[PDB]
Amino acid sequence: KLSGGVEWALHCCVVLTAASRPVPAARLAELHDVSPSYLAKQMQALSRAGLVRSVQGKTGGYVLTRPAVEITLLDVVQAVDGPDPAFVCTEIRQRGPLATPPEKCTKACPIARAMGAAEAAWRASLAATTIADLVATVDDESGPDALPGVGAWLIEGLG
Amino acid sequence: KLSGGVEWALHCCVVLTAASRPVPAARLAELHDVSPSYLAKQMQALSRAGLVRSVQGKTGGYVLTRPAVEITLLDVVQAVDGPDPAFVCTEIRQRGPLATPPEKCTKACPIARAMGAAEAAWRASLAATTIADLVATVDDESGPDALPGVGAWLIEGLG
DNA sequence: AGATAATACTCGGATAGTCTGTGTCCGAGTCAAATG
DNA sequence: CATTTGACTCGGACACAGACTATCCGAGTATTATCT
Ligand code: FES
Ligand code: FES
Repeated sequence: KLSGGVEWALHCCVVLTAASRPVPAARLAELHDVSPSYLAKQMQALSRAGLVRSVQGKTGGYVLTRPAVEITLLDVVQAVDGPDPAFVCTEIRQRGPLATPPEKCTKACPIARAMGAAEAAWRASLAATTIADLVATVDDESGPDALPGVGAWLIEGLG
Repeated sequence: KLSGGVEWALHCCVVLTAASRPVPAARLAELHDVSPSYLAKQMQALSRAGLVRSVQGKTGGYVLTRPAVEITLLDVVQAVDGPDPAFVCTEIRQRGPLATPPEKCTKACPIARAMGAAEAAWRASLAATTIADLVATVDDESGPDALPGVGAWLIEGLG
């Protein structure tokens, strides 16, 4: 099972695409009724991964670092939910009475290999789609004036 | 992160191929030095999915009910860790001041879409592989006499 | 007008509460045997 | 050969943990209003 908060961060990435100004955490927190503190924690988890930049001062907030096309889903999932792979091999082939010697274990145990390859196919099929593809499909479906309209609501009265 | 106990159950899928007689959890527990109780819990979790049969009595144990070829890795992982998906959409687009109305909510959020497509590819890479590929690769690499040999060790003194 | 110091707003990590695993346990049920 | 015992099996119920969730107050900077 994976973290729920990832959606919170990802639904912030999508809205920030249409935001030309710096936006403070608390604003987004109210933008979808979430613990302002814990969204701010998620933003810290993104600032650590150098995905977003955190400007200080009166006109402070969070801003996208690189263009929307170059940010893949994989980068987000790896940054937030935890970079560690999902399945881990406890190496039980080297435990018990019939422990395979260190001479016949030149290859990885086919179970581990298959599961790893599956996880790789997961994260690859995830990485193929970017945030730009999503913003293009949302301005295709939910109208091209909705997302700029939200981007305009976020910047209402900064100082 | 995924449940550790998944590996414990999946390494047993191979041994049942070589077990002609009923084999109880405790024997497998020593077969890879693991919690006899906690492996047994995972075995019960798998028995509930109706993959293997658990027979009680003196010469009782766990046996494969249906052929090894029709049991994919997908069936095992979903049985043990839980069939519920890892990622969960709480529908945050209908909460807060800028809640997407219940009229623009005909289709599933494109984020869910991408995450689905990724997990689907994951589960597809799980379903493609069977137990026949596992027993074939272990008889290909660690010799075709290893699997019958361990299957025979399991049956050493079933009284 | 320009320099300066008060100011007000915002990141950042350090801090408690709660929730699904993780490990363990003993009882109900069952078959095989030992026995008259 | 029927029966009693016996001991061995799984099944679900019981504590412990690391981790996710939610939250606080301290560090840093552009606004800004004043003072010369
Ligand atoms: S030793 Fe862990 S997958 Fe085989
Ligand atoms: S509202 Fe949940 S994935 Fe977009």
